[PDB]
Amino acid sequence: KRSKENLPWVEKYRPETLDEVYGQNEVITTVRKFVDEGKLPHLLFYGPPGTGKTSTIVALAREIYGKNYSNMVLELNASDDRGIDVVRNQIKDFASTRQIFSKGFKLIILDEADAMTNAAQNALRRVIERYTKNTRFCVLANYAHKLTPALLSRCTRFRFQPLPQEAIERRIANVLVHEKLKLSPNAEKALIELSNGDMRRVLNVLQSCKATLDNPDEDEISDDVIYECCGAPRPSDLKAVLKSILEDDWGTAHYTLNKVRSAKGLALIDLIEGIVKILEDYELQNEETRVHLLTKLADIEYSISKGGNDQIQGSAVIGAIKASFENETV
Amino acid sequence: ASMLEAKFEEASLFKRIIDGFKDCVQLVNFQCKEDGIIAQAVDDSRVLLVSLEIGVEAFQEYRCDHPVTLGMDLTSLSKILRCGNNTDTLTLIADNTPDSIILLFEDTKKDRIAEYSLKLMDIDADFLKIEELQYDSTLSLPSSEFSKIVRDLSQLSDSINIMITKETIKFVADGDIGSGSVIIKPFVDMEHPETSIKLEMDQPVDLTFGAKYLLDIIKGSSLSDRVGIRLSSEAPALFQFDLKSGFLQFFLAPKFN
Amino acid sequence: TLSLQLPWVEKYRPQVLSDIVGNKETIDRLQQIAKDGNMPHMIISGMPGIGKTTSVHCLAHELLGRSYADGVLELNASDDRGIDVVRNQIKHFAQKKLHLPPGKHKIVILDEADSMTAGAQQALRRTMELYSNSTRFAFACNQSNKIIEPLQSRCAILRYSKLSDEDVLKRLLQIIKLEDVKYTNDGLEAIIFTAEGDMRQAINNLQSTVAGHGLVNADNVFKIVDSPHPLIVKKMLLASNLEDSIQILRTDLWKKGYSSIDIVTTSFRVTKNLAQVKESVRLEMIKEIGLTHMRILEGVGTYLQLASMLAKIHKLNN
Amino acid sequence: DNVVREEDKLWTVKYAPTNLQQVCGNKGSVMKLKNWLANWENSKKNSFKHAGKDGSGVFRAAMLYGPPGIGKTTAAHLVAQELGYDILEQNASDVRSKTLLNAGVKNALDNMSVVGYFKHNLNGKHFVIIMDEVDGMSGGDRGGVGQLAQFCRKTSTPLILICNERNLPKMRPFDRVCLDIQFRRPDANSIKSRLMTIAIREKFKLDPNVIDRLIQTTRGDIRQVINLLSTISTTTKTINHENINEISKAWEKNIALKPFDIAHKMLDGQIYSDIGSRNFTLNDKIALYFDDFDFTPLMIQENYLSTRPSVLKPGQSHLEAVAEAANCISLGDIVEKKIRSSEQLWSLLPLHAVLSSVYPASKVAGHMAGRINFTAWLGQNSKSAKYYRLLQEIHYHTRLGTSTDKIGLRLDYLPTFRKRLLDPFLKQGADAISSVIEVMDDYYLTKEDWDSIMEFFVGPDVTTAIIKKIPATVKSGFTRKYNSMTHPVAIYR
DNA sequence: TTTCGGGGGGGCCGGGGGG
DNA sequence: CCCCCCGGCCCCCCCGGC
DNA sequence: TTAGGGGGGGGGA
DNA sequence: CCCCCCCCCCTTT
Ligand SMILES: Nc1ncnc2c1ncn2[C@@H]1O[C@H](COP(=O)(O)OP(=O)(O)OP(O)(O)=S)[C@@H](O)[C@H]1O
Ligand SMILES: Nc1ncnc2c1ncn2[C@@H]1O[C@H](COP(=O)(O)OP(=O)(O)OP(O)(O)=S)[C@@H](O)[C@H]1O
Ligand SMILES: Nc1ncnc2c1ncn2[C@@H]1O[C@H](COP(=O)(O)OP(=O)(O)OP(O)(O)=S)[C@@H](O)[C@H]1O
Ligand SMILES: [Mg+2]
Ligand SMILES: [Mg+2]
Ligand SMILES: [Mg+2]
Repeated sequence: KRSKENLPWVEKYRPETLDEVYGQNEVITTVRKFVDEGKLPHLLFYGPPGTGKTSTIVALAREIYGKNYSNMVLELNASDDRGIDVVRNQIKDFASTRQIFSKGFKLIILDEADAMTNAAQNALRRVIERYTKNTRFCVLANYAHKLTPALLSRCTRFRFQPLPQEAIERRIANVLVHEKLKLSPNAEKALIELSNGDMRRVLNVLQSCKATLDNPDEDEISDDVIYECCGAPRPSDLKAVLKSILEDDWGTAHYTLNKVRSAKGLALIDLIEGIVKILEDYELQNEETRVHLLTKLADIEYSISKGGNDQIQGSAVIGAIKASFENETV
Repeated sequence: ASMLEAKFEEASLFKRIIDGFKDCVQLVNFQCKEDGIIAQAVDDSRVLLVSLEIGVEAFQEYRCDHPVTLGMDLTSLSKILRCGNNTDTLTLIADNTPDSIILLFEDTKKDRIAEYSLKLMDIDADFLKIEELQYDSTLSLPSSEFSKIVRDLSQLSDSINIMITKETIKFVADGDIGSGSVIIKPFVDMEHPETSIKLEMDQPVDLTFGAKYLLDIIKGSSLSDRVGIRLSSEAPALFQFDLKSGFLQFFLAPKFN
Repeated sequence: TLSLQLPWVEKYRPQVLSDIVGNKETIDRLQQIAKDGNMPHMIISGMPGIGKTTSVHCLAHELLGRSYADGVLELNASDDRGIDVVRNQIKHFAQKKLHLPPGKHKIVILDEADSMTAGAQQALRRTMELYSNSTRFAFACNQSNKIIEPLQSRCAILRYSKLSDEDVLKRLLQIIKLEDVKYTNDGLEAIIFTAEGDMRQAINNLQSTVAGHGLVNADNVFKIVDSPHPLIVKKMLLASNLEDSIQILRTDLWKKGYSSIDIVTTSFRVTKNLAQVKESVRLEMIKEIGLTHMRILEGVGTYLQLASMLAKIHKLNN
Repeated sequence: DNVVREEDKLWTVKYAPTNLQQVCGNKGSVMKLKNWLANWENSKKNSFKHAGKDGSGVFRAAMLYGPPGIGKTTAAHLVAQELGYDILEQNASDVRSKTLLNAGVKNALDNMSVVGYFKHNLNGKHFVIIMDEVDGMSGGDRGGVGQLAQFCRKTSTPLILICNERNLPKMRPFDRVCLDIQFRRPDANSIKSRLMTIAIREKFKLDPNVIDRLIQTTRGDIRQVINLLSTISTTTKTINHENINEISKAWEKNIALKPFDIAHKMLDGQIYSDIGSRNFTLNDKIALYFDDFDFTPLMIQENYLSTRPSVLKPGQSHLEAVAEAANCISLGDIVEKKIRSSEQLWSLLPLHAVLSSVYPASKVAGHMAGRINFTAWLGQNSKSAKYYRLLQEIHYHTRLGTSTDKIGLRLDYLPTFRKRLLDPFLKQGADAISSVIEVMDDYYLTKEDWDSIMEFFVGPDVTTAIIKKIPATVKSGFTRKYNSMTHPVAIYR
């Protein structure tokens, strides 16, 4: 811990204020309005990984309390003990006692509350209800089915969406300004495509790309750099493989698949996912074709998840695609 | 705060009295009258009966307008009493139709007052009448020695047998690990009469009792230097400790022959 | 800002038995009991946010009055309620002496009693039986089955039904008049629709909508309250064309950030409750959904697996 | 002193029985208990070895069991008071662990009552130890259930135990130590007078024709019936047919079914029809499974071949439906293995419910052709575990000499060992003893290993009849010779 | 039956304090 | 110097879905 | 619609 | 009085 420059980019660029959280404008505006007029309710931030839930709640705590928010809030996460005993003693004591430093209300942040036991969640009900005059609760989750209905009944729900293109673009621009980096438009589009709405993936991939450049001060991050660092197929490779599968005979398709994979050592699963993405846009005359494609490719992906013979799996992909598309004629 | 006002000049006396029988009976009814306080309690096993008498002379400014009954749990009372001090004076205050009793610890040297309230219990235990009975054996012995023998014998068996014959007292305990015996004879010393073991045996006696009950009984040894044991042929054994103006008695039913 | 506005679920929490809506017959029975006393041991059961704790507290207050502070012992899941507690604290409270009017008793309120251990429940039996002349017990729970049968035998059963849209609307209108909230009929309809009979949820959503947008109309309500995903899942499963179901899955669930595990669990529940489909077809659907659920739990949680599940469901339905 | 007005008391207390004759139903059980406690003294005089006409003279403890609210505690206290005994009562509110049991009631088993002595019947000085709610104690050893069972064998004073479920595993130690007295649900006729008297005293109208319904609502729980009357009369002063249905539905006692009842209900074809499935929904069937999720799948797998189906699809034979059900049961077994793995995927329990129970039952639902049988898988599993333990012991005795695993020992070596260990006795009589012992010494085998080996064979090579047919003299000589020599040890502990 | 993990309840052990 | 109170491990039994 | 078989108890030719 | 009706309860780790 010698300097912030020694941190991974996923942590070096953690938002410190609500103005640095992108892609969640509705939620940020609503919560800021709540805080401004002193109408903060019990909150439930629900969303997928790397969308800004923990960042948003920490920034909200800083806004409410300032720089010394750490001693003014009670933060518990999945790495801490949160059994029913903790609810009965520590949370209850914090919720029923005044602040040491100021006279303001009290904030309890139950990060990753979907990992809490059912007994603790049930015990939380009357703690939340009884001390609502002076205490507020925030619950963060990725899986809503692990939350008891009683807890959900007491909370106001905010859903964090997968990050849109514009927010990722703006954060990438800020990171490029800070790091003195150059990025090509095609490389940026590929980075957004592989992000899948998760900012952590964007930051990690960008850090790897910078590490890849021979002279990062002068070399620009091209799509080739991204595909090399991530070891992912190019769109042209996927197009060629799909065209060979759908047009050529078995020998040619097998040869083309093996050659494309061997050129850069691509993984079969990445090719399967890319081809599935491409095929979703294809207009099919028969529903049976789509049914066969989906079922067979899902089976192949499940088989790959456990290992198995790579060559047989590739041949299975080829055969499944051909057999499914033979249903488009009659 | 005037119906009943009973002042002990020392709070240690009442605390010791309670500790004498707090390990055997939980809920106790204290009947306070112009003549003093009387209590009677039956243990959970219904084989050990505790009787307590506290005379007015034991108090300092005892006063009772009309007879009152106070049902108390001894655990709560002991917890309250441990907050006092031996030098402090302890006054019990009760009113008409009382739902609670006030315990007042006062310090004369200082100006510190400690007032406590204890919620009374609704106890519906019947009061049994103990009529004077002529026992065939009566032995007075030092409380410390009796406690020592009882504790030593309880280490071997769950029951202890007491046999009394002409100038001879025998305590036996036979269990699984082994057996133990202790024999004493009456003795008197003018220089140290307080250790004089005295025996009056109208007829020979032989009885058996549970070890746990005797262990509970011997906890009253802290109240009197001596202990008096009265035994009959087929009647409960009476273990009595004398107080300044009262008594603590344990009637223990023996084990069936 | 370091100040908090008291939630309306607490500010307008009913204080008397006449302010509670729904379950009219049971509320009148409670009112009569409070009138004439002689409260028996009771178990109140029902779904969340319908006024069980409110009912019990109002009954206790109206029965005891000034003696409430001394004649009521409240224990819930946030307090220690082990066998030791039952054997010592509750027993001491039951044995305690308290002068009460000629037709009143002490009350023990065991809220969320379904979480109590079987040992404590067993210990409560003879305590209830022996001290019934001075103490009475009120249990509140969501699942009465968790209460052991011996305890159910000694109590009066009160099963609370769900609140109808009319009672919810009445209470919301009362609160709106008290708060001078500006609204539109569509807004209240949306609030009731999203509440699903939960008065607490309805009031919380109303307050949040007012705080965040001021005007309670359809748009603001749906911005604050999201359309329940079970309905979206039902629409996905009931679609006739595989393309339509896939479109719903991709656009209304996957792109909104709903996790695959949540989607599959909700699909299982909705399929179980799909009374409009033949039971055998539902069983086949459940088999396929369970296959997908096992795959997801194994770690393969992807859009492709869910799409394959939908394809298999459509193949079954054809 | 302040007394409690009768108007303040619960109806159950206000109308509690005062003597044994007011107890409604179970007259035979009450008489049996009363006679047992009346002749307990004579049974003691005979050292509890002479059994009378009723056969209760050999029991020092009585065990009353039945469903809730039928008069067990009332009857016990009434019999104890009628005969003049002093009652020492314990219940679930008290600590009855082994330590407390030995330090508490243990000393009262052969002790006189101080109360019984200061209140003076010849039995007044003797105790009657009533242990109520025996099923309310948890634990295997520290709970003290076995300690109470031990007490029941040596108590010097009458002891009455009361529980609700007599067939629970925890009750096993009380197998044949106490006189078992069963209290059954009292019928409507045995109580109708009681409810009519309560109605006329309480000034509310009750129609007799609905009493049978009311009991059906309470499942024979008289206490619950009285509570229902007290609660309903607060607002509805007349109980008739115009309101019986709603009251019954609101107050219905929903008790979890037992495995036999679960199997009977799940395999009934009616619930799988359109109307039946609309009345008994799939959710209800899953809940029925969850009544006992450990035993329901075993019950279904045990009884799914013993039905006459009424849900057969056209052109479908009973065998084909059975095959489909068996396939689904196999899938359910796979899911069960997943649930109990290191990942602890208990969230899969509902799916299991469908695969193990609901689906195969829907495939073979109908009418039970014969009696419903308890699952035989548990006993077979225990027997297999025992045989595998014996096989492992034999294998590690013979490990030094053989070259194989235990499975190979069972499948290959054992027949030849049979030929070289058992056959000689059947051919040469005693003259073969030495040879057999020699073979045993060559493989470090003992007599117990010999018997265990003989216990493994199946089919035509069963040995029980052959072994029993051997002359007793040959076996006696074999044992004598084996005990008259020194033998080696394969494993030195 | 039973492959983690949480929760509860009861039994000893031992530090500290008091006498 | 010895006995008693009361905090802390340690062991053992029991769910685990809605 | 009642799985088979045993126990209990009110009614009665 | 034995027989019947009628119901309940046990099969079960
Ligand atoms: N909306 C966002 N704006 C800017 N950076 C973000 C945003 N979301 C995620 N990040 C970045 O990714 C990192 C992690 O963000 P988090 O707030 O922790 O996401 P999260 O939703 O809490 O992840 P989970 O639910 O614990 S897996 C941040 O430090 C940021 O660097
Ligand atoms: N019938 C009702 N009438 C008026 N307000 C109600 C009603 N039910 C619930 N509420 C409101 O919602 C709030 C919570 O009601 P509760 O009584 O706590 O519901 P609950 O059934 O006890 O919730 P659970 O079972 O503990 S999750 C009340 O303070 C009221 O403001
Ligand atoms: N045969 C009966 N006749 C009249 N009243 C009964 C009868 N059985 C139970 N009751 C009533 O229900 C109350 C409780 O009876 P109990 O003797 O406690 O039954 P129980 O079988 O011991 O119930 P459990 O095992 O403690 S749940 C009695 O005071 C009566 O008011
Ligand atoms: Mg986070
Ligand atoms: Mg509640
Ligand atoms: Mg009972």
